[PDB]
Amino acid sequence: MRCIGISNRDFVEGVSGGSWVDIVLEHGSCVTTMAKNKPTLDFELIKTEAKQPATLRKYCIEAKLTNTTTESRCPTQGEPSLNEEQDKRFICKHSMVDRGWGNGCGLFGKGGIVTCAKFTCKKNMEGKIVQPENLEYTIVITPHSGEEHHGKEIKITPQSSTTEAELTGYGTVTMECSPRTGLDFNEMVLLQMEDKAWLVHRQWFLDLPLPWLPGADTQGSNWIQKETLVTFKNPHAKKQDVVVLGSQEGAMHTALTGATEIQMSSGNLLFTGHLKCRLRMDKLQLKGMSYSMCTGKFKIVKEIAETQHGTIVIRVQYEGDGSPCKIPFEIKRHVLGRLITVNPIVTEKDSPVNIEAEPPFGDSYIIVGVEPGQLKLNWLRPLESR
Amino acid sequence: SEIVLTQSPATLSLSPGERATLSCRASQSISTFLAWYQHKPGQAPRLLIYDASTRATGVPARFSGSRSGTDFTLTISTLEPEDFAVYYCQQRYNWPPYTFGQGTKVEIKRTVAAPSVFIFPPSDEQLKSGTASVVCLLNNFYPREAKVQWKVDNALQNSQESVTEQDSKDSTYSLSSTLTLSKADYEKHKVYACEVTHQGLSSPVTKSFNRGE
Amino acid sequence: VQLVESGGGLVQPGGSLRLSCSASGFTFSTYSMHWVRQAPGKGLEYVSAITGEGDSAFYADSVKGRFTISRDNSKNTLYFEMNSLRPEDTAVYYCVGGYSNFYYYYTMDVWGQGTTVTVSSASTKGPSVFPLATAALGCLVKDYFPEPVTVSWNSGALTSGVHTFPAVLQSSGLYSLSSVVTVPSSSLGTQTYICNVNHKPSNTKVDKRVE
Ligand SMILES: *[C@@H]1O[C@H](CO[C@@H]2O[C@@H](C)[C@@H](O)[C@@H](O)[C@@H]2O)[C@@H](O[C@@H]2O[C@H](CO)[C@@H](O[C@@H]3O[C@H](CO[C@H]4O[C@H](CO)[C@@H](O)[C@H](O)[C@@H]4O)[C@@H](O)[C@H](O[C@H]4O[C@H](CO)[C@@H](O)[C@H](O)[C@@H]4O)[C@@H]3O)[C@H](O)[C@H]2NC(C)=O)[C@H](O)[C@H]1NC(C)=O
Repeated sequence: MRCIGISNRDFVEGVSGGSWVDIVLEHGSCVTTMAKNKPTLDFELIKTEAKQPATLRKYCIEAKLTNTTTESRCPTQGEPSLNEEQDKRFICKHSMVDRGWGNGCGLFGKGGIVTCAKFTCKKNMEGKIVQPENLEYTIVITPHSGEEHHGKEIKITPQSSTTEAELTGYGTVTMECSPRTGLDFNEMVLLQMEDKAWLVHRQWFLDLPLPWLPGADTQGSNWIQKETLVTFKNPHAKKQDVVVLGSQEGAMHTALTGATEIQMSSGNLLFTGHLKCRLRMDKLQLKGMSYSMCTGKFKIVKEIAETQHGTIVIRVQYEGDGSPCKIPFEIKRHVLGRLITVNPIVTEKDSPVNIEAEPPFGDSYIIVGVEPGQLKLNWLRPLESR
Repeated sequence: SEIVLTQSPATLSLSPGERATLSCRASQSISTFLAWYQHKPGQAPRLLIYDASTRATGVPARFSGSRSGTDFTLTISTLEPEDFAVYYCQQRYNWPPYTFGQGTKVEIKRTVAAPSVFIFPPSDEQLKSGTASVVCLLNNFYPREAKVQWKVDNALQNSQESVTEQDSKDSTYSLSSTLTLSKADYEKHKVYACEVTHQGLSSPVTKSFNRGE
Repeated sequence: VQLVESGGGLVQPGGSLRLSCSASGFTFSTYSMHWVRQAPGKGLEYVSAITGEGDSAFYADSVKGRFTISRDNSKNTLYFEMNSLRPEDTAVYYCVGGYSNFYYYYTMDVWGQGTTVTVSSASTKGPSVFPLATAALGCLVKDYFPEPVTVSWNSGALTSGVHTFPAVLQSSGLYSLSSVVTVPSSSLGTQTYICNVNHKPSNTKVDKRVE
């Protein structure tokens, strides 16, 4: 019943005889399945998750230099040194400055200088290696029970592709899903930047000129290639300057245009995955196929409304007393349109039922219940121009 | 355009066991997107019905909801004592604001009872402060509607009134009327009277005192 | 499944305040959260709403500009960082939440208990208690701020026939109320009557004999 209202919806019907029915599930797409004397079911891919992801390398895209420290020596007094030169969180550089009387030296000449600053990462992106088989999918199966828009969650993986799922009152449904997504995780790296994510070529990833931490480094601070975001300036032999090179965030986004983008709605992998499944409905059964026909009268609780796919939704309440019972439903004298919410049943007189049916093109008659007060509603499904 | 919900009546006076019918009118069709709440003072508002006719979780069956275009109805079949509260309707149509009705108060219908009236002069203690407060008490009356006016040396009057919530067990109300004057203005007059007008009283009841007691 | 609100209090006009609403018993991210207020003696006013993800916010004109709704899904908390407070924003503020699958829309909700916000310029002041000497007697509890005040009789021993009237705001900006009791005329000579008034905001505790 979940599909009712979703524009990206498919109505897949099982080939007259054959138990199997092939469907394609993707994010923001719903699928309605029908088969002769079988319940109508609604499928939706709710989440895709990359499990057991091995971090290959982590890159710095925005950095900050702090704790700047300098040491100089007087001319001929050798090379200066700071302890920081041995601290791997620090970026250092040796240069020469003009020394003399006015800057604290007995002699006039080129005195060695050394400038150290603490390289701190403000923003990073991590590249993850994901094993195709480790991609978990979450499918929700909702039966067409007439009850408000109840659903059995089911998890599959390209390995555990085939699962039997039991639906309370309808029996079991066998699902055989394919390891055939539009995703070659082989030689691809899942590049994650905050809330954005993409799938990119391994060699391109490793060849990026940015400071990095290896996959192995357990939340380290010893960024390799710090030089790629740091610059030392000493043009007049008066002073050495250390300067940060500015956020590569937007630059990265631009580099990543001709890449497979992955979206992250509510901080999860909710894109580029599509699952081609096969469905066996031989163990499925219509709920209340044993119940008797409704005798009483029906009321129209909400005005009949048309869905985006030409189908119509009728919310009705039972006034009679036979419940639990089968609702008599039909769409002059000869049958015309088809039912989507197959074998509509009443559970309680108080609880209304939602019946989805496909009316025929043009004028039709929606007849709900049996006499007296048997509802004889009118529909108009006009034809469409190019 | 802005959706306004109109609730009628403002107050509904009934007896336990009766059927209550409350209406809510939308300024435009809001389809079926209408909710009903029960609000007791010193309690958070409680959702009863949503989608015009759907009973919320645990809500008893005596509560019923129905629609007819822009006109919505809340029905309570067998009124019980704990159903005596304030009822609000709320629109959940389309996009916010999900505005409310002005509310309907469901009150206990009881036999008419005239107010027993008392007048209190300012305390000796208070006058020392340069201000005088004269209080009039209207005790245990029904219906709620009452009028009290102050007369100083017979000249109609500087007063504020406050009413209690309907009594939990006898279903009556009580009212305080406070007359405030400077000790100076208080001392330049002699007779202080409170005249009460109520349904249960054939003619106005007056209670007075003389400042020279 | 609950919502606990906090941060209510006395604030001066033109002033500012921040309200909190801690959510428990559900996936906070799956609920559109809302702020509903009720001024004393007025009805419920739907004031603001925020998406389950924090993405988008709605504000009723009555608050649009001065009030900012926000939320922390890690800390399961809704906020009504309310600045530029005026006396008309004096009300009980409730947070409400409902499972939402589309922006701010919901069906079944959850309500907190409310938090009182008082926007006033008046200073905290204790009441002056005067006696109001079947017979009827009482106490006049005049010129206190803010609410509430509690009145009992003979230290809770006298309950039957007691009517403590709701407080009324004077033009002074201070509250005043009366608490009364009806007793047999015969008991006036045999029983002492003392009202026990307590205005906790000003540390005022007063016992007055009505005779
Ligand atoms: C590099 O410089 C660091 C500071 O850098 C400057 O400020 C920042 C903002 C830069 O962007 C830049 O502009 C400047 O260069 C300097 O940091 C200092 O390090 C010590 C620890 O070694 C910190 O001490 C700990 O402080 C916390 C609480 O202090 C906070 O105060 C305010 C309010 O939150 C913030 O402004 C501060 O940043 C702090 O976060 C204490 O709780 C803590 O006590 C416990 O731990 C120590 C061990 O460190 C124990 O001995 C104690 O007994 C306690 O159990 C520390 O006292 C200090 O806050 C921090 N200063 C600042 C201003 O950040 C650091 O020394 C330099 N780093 C290197 C590698 O040289």
